[PDB]
Amino acid sequence: AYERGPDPSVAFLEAPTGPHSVRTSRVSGLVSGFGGGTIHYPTGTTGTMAAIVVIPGFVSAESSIEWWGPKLASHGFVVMTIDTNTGFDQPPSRARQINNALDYLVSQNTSRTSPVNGMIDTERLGVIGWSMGGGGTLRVASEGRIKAAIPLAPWDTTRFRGVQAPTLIFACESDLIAPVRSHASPFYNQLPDDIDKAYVEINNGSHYCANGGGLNNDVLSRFGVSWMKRFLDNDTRYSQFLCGPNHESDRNISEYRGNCPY
Repeated sequence: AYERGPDPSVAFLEAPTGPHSVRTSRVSGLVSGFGGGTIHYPTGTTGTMAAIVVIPGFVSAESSIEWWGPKLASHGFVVMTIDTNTGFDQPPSRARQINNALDYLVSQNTSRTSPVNGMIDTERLGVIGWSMGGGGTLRVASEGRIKAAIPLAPWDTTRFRGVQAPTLIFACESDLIAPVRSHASPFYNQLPDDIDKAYVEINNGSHYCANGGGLNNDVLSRFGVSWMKRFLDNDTRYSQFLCGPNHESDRNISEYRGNCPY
């Protein structure tokens, strides 16, 4: 119903972009409820598609996570990468600003002046976030609106036993800022049993290993594009990249956990 784009392959996922070229539109920093950002959207499509908000971490700008914007937009999503109100905002604040950003992006589907008018299926929303933004992602994933969540090297102080959207945590093995033993790994173990979930730990990864645009793009592409396809688009052509391969046998994946099949 919601399937878009070519039948996938590993090479297709791992290429620098998906099938579509990407246009961008600015959201002013004066927007209420968050710090502005960029809406990324594909050319050469018809009909509606899922929407995604991407949020950075402490003392970090939108550019820290921008890779995810064209990467996913080029695969048939409308993706808004954002700034927070201040660099110092903590995870509870970031969760609130994800919600405000989602509300804003949904409002664009019907705004007269918006380049993505009529292009968003507002029932189909995902969130991606790095570090504290990843804590914020896990918080919003506990609320029952969003349909997919990808925390990237998450940092938070709470626990996540109420997450209720399918959740893929990217962990960075060598992370000194949000060490996996205190953040990503506990967060995954806290996730309840009634969701589809996955833990992908990138081998020798710094805190920045899952932001995108580094040497780990093959794993981030295969897992992250497939996650949003599978869970936002209900697109089971992508199941094969998530459930089936022995993920740890990939030299760039140091640990994998999950509850396949989905």
